[PDB]
Amino acid sequence: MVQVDGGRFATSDLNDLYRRLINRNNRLKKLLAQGAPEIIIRNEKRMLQEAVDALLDNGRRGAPVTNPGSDRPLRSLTDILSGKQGRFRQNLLGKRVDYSGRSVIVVGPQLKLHQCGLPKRMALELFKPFLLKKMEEKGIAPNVKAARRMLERQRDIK
Amino acid sequence: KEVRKVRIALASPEKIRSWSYGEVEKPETINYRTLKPERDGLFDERIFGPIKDYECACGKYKRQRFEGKVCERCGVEVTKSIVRRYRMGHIELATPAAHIWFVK
Amino acid sequence: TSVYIEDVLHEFSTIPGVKEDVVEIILNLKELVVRFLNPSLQTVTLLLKAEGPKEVKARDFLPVADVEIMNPDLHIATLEEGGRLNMEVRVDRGVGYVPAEKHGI
Amino acid sequence: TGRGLSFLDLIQEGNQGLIRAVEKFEYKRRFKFSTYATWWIRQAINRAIADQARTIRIPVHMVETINKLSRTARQLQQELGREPTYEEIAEAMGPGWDAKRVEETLKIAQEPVSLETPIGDEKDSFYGDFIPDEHLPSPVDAATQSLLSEELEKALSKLSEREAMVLKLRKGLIDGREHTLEEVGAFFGVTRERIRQIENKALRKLKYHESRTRKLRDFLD
Amino acid sequence: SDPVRQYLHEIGQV
Amino acid sequence: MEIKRFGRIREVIPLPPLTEIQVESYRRALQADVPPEKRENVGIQAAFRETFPIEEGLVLDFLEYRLGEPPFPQDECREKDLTYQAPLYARLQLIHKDTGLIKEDEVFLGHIPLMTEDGSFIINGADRVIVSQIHRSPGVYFTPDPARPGRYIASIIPLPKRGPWIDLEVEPNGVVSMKVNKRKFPLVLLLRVLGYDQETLARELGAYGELVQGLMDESVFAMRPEEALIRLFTLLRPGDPPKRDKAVAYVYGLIADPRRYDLGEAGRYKAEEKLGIRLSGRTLARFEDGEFKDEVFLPTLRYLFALTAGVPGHEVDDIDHLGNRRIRTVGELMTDQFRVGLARLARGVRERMLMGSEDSLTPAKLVNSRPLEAAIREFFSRSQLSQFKDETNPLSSLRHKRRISALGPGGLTRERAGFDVRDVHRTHYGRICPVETPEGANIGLITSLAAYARVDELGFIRTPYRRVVGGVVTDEVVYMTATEEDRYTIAQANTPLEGNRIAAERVVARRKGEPVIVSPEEVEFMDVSPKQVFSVNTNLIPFLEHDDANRALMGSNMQTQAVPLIRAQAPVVMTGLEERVVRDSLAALYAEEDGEVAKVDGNRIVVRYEDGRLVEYPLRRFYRSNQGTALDQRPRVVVGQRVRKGDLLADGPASENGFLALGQNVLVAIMPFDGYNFEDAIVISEELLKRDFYTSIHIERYEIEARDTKLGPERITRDIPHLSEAALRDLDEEGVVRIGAEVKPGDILVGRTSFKGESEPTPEERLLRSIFGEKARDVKDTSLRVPPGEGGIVVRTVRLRRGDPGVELKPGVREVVRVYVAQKRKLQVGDKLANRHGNKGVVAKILPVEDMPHLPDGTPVDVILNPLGVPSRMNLGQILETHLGLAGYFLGQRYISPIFDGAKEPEIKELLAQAFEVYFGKRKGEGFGVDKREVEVLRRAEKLGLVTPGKTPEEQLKELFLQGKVVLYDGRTGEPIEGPIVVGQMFIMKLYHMVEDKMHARSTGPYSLITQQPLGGKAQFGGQRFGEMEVWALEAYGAAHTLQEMLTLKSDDIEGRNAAYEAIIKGEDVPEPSVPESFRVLVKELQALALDVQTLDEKDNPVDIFEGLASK
DNA sequence: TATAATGGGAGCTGTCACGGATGC
DNA sequence: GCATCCGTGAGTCCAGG
Ligand SMILES: [Mg+2]
Ligand SMILES: [Zn+2]
Repeated sequence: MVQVDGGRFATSDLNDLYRRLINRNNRLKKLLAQGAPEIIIRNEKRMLQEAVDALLDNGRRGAPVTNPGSDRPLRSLTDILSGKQGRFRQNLLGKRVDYSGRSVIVVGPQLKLHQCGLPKRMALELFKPFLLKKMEEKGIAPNVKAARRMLERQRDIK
Repeated sequence: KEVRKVRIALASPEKIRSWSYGEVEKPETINYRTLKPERDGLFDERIFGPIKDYECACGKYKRQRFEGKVCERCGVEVTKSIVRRYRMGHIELATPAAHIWFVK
Repeated sequence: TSVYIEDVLHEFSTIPGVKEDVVEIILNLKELVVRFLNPSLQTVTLLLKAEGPKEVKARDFLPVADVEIMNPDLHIATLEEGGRLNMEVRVDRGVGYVPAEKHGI
Repeated sequence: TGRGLSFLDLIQEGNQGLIRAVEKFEYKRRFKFSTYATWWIRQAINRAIADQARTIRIPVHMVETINKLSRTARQLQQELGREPTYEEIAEAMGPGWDAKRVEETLKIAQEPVSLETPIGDEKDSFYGDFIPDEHLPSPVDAATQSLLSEELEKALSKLSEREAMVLKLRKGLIDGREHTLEEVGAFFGVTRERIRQIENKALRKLKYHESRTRKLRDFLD
Repeated sequence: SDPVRQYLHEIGQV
Repeated sequence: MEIKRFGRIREVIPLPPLTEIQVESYRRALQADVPPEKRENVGIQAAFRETFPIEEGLVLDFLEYRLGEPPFPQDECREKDLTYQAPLYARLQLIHKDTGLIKEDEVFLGHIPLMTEDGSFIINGADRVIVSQIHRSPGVYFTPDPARPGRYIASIIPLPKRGPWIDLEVEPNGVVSMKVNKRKFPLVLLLRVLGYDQETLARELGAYGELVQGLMDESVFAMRPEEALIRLFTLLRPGDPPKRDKAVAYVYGLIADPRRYDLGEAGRYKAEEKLGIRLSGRTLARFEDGEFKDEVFLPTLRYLFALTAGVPGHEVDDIDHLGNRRIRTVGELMTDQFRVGLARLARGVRERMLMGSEDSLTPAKLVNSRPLEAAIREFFSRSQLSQFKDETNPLSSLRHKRRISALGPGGLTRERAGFDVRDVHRTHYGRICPVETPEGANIGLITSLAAYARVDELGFIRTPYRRVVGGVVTDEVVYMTATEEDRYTIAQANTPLEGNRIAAERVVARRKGEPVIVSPEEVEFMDVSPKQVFSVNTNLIPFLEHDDANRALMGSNMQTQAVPLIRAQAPVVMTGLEERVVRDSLAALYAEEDGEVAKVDGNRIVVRYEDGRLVEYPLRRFYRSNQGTALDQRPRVVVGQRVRKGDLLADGPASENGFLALGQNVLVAIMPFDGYNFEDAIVISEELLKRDFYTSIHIERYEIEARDTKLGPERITRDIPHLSEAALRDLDEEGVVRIGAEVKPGDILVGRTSFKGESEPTPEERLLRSIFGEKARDVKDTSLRVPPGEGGIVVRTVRLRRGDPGVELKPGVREVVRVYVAQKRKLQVGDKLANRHGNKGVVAKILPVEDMPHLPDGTPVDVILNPLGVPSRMNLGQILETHLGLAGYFLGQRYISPIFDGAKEPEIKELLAQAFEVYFGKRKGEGFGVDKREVEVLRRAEKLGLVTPGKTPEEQLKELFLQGKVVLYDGRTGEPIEGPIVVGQMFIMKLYHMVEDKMHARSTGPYSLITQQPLGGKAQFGGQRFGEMEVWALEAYGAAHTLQEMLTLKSDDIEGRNAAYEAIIKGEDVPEPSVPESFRVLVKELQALALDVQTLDEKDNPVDIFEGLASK
């Protein structure tokens, strides 16, 4: 349950699934204590099964659960694990990675075979901790943090 | 020690409860007025762990000097908030429920 | 190398009473040919004040000594009834091609 | 239906209503059962709708206030030909209500939104994929705290171990808590005036070393 | 298969 | 300069209004200019008439509706992020059945969005376009059974979401089955329900061998219609009480209920045509006098059996024929959603009718507008067909409005689409363009409206054809559907015409799309134009006949993507279209009536017409587009100019004196160059930048909110802690950057301070505070700064505040500050250039002017394209365009070469000859003989069989020139190219994809919440995905530590990544990485799945990868 | 808290192709 | 012994909005 920039809240679908579960479990415990008829306890029991079903693999059996005012099935634990976007092939056979960049390729025929043309800007950010270290080595800055401050703005760069 | 195998096996309800740090009794998220977790709800710092490192919910214990200490007033152990990503809870069901994976 | 116009804060403006946008006016002013008769001279700030129904050309610049406009018929602006214009352009010696984004004058 | 809760959830709350009504019904009043049951059934369904339909749960009276404010604004718009401002609603709502209060009540009613709500036609795009994590510190932050801790040690070592220790206690860089002068003096075996005085001179020597070397200014932000 | 049809049947029993 | 035009084809009719597919559809749907009693039962009128009246008791009936006026005009909506929309009132009357009491009022439903003059919309302040949709027309189709070769599936299809698709099949056992809602039951049963006794079915289907016998089930005629109806209902609703009135309700609502079931007006017409019958309504059966009366079912059964036996006059239906595929324009999509919202409003009506005081009920209390509002809002905001408008350049918008998606609600999903869907059917001829489409996943689905094409009343695309009686081509021009034109021999628009007679003895024509040679006695119609066969973008490509389709496509598409240049130019080779497109896209300002010009200015143009009246036109000046291109207009007339009706008063974006200026005409040499034009890269002259060619203006919008908080207000102030006047130089006292300052990356645009969250100063902080003696301030700098690699000159500040008039923002925010920052973009290394023939590539090298290949007279070429592209890509049109470009360069004129009716090589040669005389007799008169280098190249070209040997140097240079080749002198050496080189004037465009917008790089940045991996995207200062296949790469290399660095130190690994950055800024080697946080998340997400996941050493004894924090 | 009220409504329509478990 | 029904899968990265 995260407060995004605007102050409004984002949340996960696993929350609404678990809540469904606790509500059907609590209502069941209370219909039991109050001695409710059979037919009713049967219905609460069935609905509770289906709430556990939806939390673990929503849409696996019968209907898929949705949030009100949307036809969009909720992300169950199974849909998190399994799938082209599921955790396995989304964050453990491939990840996003620090120290990377990207730009447009241009032919450089003056390069040797073992060479590439890399802009100054991409190079200053891709090598940035090194740049602070060696900026401290030579006199260019007192310490790491002063070097990072100096590269923060473009016009300060010398 | 060095990891050498990874095992996967069924969890017993005894084992589940052994993971769980507390039953989630109430389907409450956070209080609409303070934006803080509701006791025995899905984000209860009493179960899952503190939200600020080394500081308890109510505020009696804010420092690292207390570690493993549970506040008597609010019941939140004082450790690192990283634990909210690692601590299982549980929901104890009235009727047993099958696990659709081993059904469907 | 530089233009200041009165009541113009930046290049993407339009002056009321003037058909041309500032961008176009700098495109015209680039083509100005300004001859320095004195070799000591490095830099000149030409003034231009004009108004009324009139097609300002490069002759309308207030002339300076040791300075000669080699294309006085060069069109610059088309001014309308009540439309005014008060420029101060700075013109320098130099070599080759020095983009605006570099010389920052 | 269409009010936050599943049909079947709604029926089971109506069933709790039926139970209250059976246990409270008086045949002697000669009324049919349906008449008295319908009251407790409606009661139960409305209490459930007001108690569960919101992820972030809002007390019953407040939900009723929010809904009243809804219907007010709807009347106001259905007569104005347009939406109402906060001020028109604070009028038609009644006294005690100013525009500010309408605003804050709305800001409280703001439901959370899903992290899995897509942005694009493709499934490559969720809404969580744009929210950073402002809790776990950045490596820049942690490294800066490390360089701060080390430079603080470097400037503390130019002090004698007594004055370094007095300061490391009176601020709490050791054990996590800051002490009173009586504790630092009953530890060092010295008066509270004397331990406060060697804290003074420790701070003064640190201020002089800092006017000279300037190794700590960059961490004051 | 459709829980609310099933429950409407169980109810139409009594 | 003169504009000389080729071609002989006399196109009778002009291109119809090129946004009428939008404007006429919405006009049809709204009828906001029709007196209400004159409205027809269509559009939102018909939606009302469907949803109302509303019974049960009480009765609420619809009288009429009316649309008001916008509460804000178009530009003001755009500024304040509002929607352009008219208030919608409807008049209703409540009637009590018994009492008779009538209460009548005008309930206010909310607002309907209005469509701007150019056929677009403004939703939440952005321009958007509703793209038309293509789907299978309603009606009856017989398509063969793919398994059973002699048996056929009949199918009955309504409008989308207006009834279920119904199937009838002749089964292997002989009984005719009907499928609906996926239930297969004997049609016999529904026939009985309809009243059919074995008498009528026998005398109607007896003609067929045994097919009626499988319909003979005595146990069905043994029961009455009521008994058959309860039998069918038990078939269709297992486990539902077979109440008689409930079964009548359900089966009426399935088949006969016009409120629920609806073929189109088109589905209805096409059923009448296919089945040889008439329909009284748009349903399959009726409820009359208490029973069910057939309309469609017996005809469909009759046709199916007749096709199954083999009687003549019955065919299968081609389902991708454009006679059976129809367009749903904007009005139909919007009206559909309006019907949905209305239906919800009626469910709310009946709900409020049961409960609540049965006496004091007005319409105001009965109608809840909200459902309807949210339906319409939603369609215009998150529908797949509500696309963000493309205003790159004016042609982009004009083509957007004329797209056709097959996708969208109720059509196809990706990979629900086969081949036959995307094939270009024979019936696309004249309707849907066969080149313009996407290259990639959506190919064949998003398509484009042919130019002469228009959508008729029933939703079919129609094309014009001239009527040819006895080989006399009249001027009567007839717009046809596919199924209409399928009955006419239709000759091409190139067949020779001595006046109005077809002059050839043998003629090229089409019979049902098939090509056939044919006499003028047999010719019935003739194509209007060649322009008629292609979309607008493809009609903008001259010399198209010489272009393989594959690269004609990218030419087409990239024309959409041309940035407006400050100095844009109409091509030197045009097609006869570049003016219509400026005129219809509504970019350029025109003259309404004959009149003289009053006042001309950089912001206004006042005109005195023949009416005497003064009309002032304001000019859109430096406004920002959807895609950040600058959209402004410029005055093209001067004070007092007498201008006739339709004369040009102002040039818009990418418009040169009313012509479509999507780029520049540059001077081009087609020869390799040192590798700098290897593999479609491009080399340009620094004098391109000198004379400000390929230079655009782009304005980026930056925005910030200041909102109220539980810790205090975020406030917009100049007073920002720990900052110098160096930092606050160009910020005013409010904290807002001044108009006209230069902002570089890291510059504060708006100074915002927020109260610090409750912070426990870690002991280090307390001691540093005590050493310096400065209180920790209460707020922190949160100012809007300039992102990496952006910046420019500030040209606007919009500051909206709460507490200021007219301004009320979303709940919680105190104020919004928009900063509009513009930049004049020159052309740089990495920017993408392209031509109209498919040739695209990136600028790889900008050589100074003294290195450029130059001509004998000293003129340097502008761009050096590599010939190696041309052969592979079979797009020879650009070669011809370059030749005619040369001719026009020296003659100093432009040309108009119509597509398929253009300039031919002989005429290009005449022009080239004239130009050579201008080129070279200049030289002979100026007193210069044939240079030595021209000799060397001439001997070369002689050994190349390019000249005839022995002719004089002038004779031979003229010979070469006529081949579009000239002598060129390597600017570096002085020496001529070993041989002659093609040189000409070419239309090259700057595509939108500029390197300034794509260069991105991160050391470390923000991470994700659950995974703690970096975000993706430039805007988020993201990381680059290292997909599976990259891991496979690093694997096949065995770069194990490089791989493990990707998988831990640079992502997921939190302790390791923090230690890495420390080690680097320190000077130490990076630490051995530890367990990546995402594997912890996998652990825990499998626990939640009730699965123990255990990390073990070789002793099969657990390993705690959570370091105690999960064990109690 | 007391006339009496007693079984819901969507559905959604143009993939294609396998493997592998279940009925005459 | 064959159909028959079920679920499961269907290329990479990048931008916007
Ligand atoms: Mg009030
Ligand atoms: Zn506590």
